[PDB]
Amino acid sequence: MQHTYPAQLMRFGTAARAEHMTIAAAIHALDADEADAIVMDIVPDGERDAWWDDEGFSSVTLGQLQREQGDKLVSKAAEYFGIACRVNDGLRTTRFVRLFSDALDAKPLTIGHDYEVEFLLATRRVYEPAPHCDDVSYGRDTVNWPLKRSFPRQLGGFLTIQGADNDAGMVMWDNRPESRAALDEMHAEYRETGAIAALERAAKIMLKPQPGQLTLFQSKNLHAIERCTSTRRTMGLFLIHTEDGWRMFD
Amino acid sequence: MQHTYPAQLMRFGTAARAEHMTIAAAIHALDADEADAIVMDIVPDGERDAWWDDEGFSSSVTLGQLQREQGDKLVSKAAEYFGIACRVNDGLRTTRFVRLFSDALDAKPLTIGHDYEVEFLLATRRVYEPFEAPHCDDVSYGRDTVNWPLKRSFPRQLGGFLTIQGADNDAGMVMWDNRPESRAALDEMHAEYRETGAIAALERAAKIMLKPQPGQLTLFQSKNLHAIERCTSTRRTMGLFLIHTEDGWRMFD
Ligand SMILES: O=C(O)CCC(=O)C(=O)O
Ligand SMILES: [Zn+2]
Ligand SMILES: [Zn+2]
Repeated sequence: MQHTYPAQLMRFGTAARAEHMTIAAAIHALDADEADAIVMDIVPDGERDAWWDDEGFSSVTLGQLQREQGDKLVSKAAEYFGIACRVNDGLRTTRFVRLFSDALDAKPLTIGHDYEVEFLLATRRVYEPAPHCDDVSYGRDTVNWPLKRSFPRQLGGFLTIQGADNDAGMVMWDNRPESRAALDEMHAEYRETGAIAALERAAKIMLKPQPGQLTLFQSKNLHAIERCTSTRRTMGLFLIHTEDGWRMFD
Repeated sequence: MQHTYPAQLMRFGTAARAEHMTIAAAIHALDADEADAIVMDIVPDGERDAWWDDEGFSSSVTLGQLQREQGDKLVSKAAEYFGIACRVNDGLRTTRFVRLFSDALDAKPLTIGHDYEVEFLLATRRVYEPFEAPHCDDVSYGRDTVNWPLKRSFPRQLGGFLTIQGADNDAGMVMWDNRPESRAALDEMHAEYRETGAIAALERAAKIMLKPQPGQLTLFQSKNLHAIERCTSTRRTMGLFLIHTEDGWRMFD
């Protein structure tokens, strides 16, 4: 019997809906492709810092691991999976991770047929004063990347703990790059002209997550974090709905 | 003050020297290229079961198994290897076998790529059962040359294994005075003997035949080709490898 929370449901070029729902129901709305992003008021104002100082929080992300090639990919994978082995036991315990493992019966993503080892669960991110999309299969080194299945409804979930003075949010475009190369090419176009031609007439959503707000979104859509004037602290992970169930990783 | 143990020190083509030695002294002589293999009597007849039953072992992918993978299966097996090592090593750290070396040499687990330092697997227990191949061990010998991330060879890399139970056969170890240059050279010797029975270069090479007994620790330069004989009954050993890095002695399996 699960908590229920105010939620704003966003979809490209349609009016933002206001609803009130469980974490489970928001994630299922996303997974059914009935929303592009959903912003929920999760943590009451006097309780935010405790989610950050959660004892279970005591690095290398999948997105960083993905940018690596050749021997460097093998080495950085050793580091990524070695850290995950060290930290996930505590991470499982945090309030943040438990939102998802309670609501979905989610478990850490695992790799290996013969022994199953965990991806990293989640990270706390601090921002101090270019578009990407996240897809578990988008390693730069195609031939060596071992995750080949793309999940169309891959989700990002981040809880904002401390907002910036400028109330710097997140932009998402109705544009879903087909691979890492495709994203590298747009980067190239941005760092050669400053624009991405295709983003011009592309439908878009503006999000302004506040502290205590959990933002859930389809991460395959191109998106960017606005520049902050001030300290921004978030906690984040990603979700894919695999054949064995919901799996978390970051 | 360190225990000394009876030791046989072997060098190719020459009579074995008997010496009582500490673990550090045998390791230093190997690292100095003053011996090819040393066999030491470590654990007396009361106690061999205890070293195996050590709670540090309860409760693996080996580096040599990892080295056999290529491309995406290498990235995958390495996740398994390093993800597993961290579960298993806290216990292994504690085992009297591993302590034998970490006490003697101030050895630590080998780590990779230290911004974060994650551990290699420390060691293994090995059961060999009745079975109707010549290899060498060198941390650099990944089959997939471009993607294997440990590109430095250590010429004094050591293998160390304690025998716990010997086959009825008294199956032991042969080591030749031959050091293959890479994983491909070794792979070609495997192709050669499967098509030929023998290995052209081995009939010119001196060989040391070893028969280590329960309780005995065999330390040797693992870059020399070696092979364990066919066992008639179950044989049990515990093993790891050592390299002497700029930061000190490191242990991995
Ligand atoms: O466990 C043993 O008998 C020795 C195995 C071996 O070949 C090694 O130590 O590399
Ligand atoms: Zn993202
Ligand atoms: Zn060997």
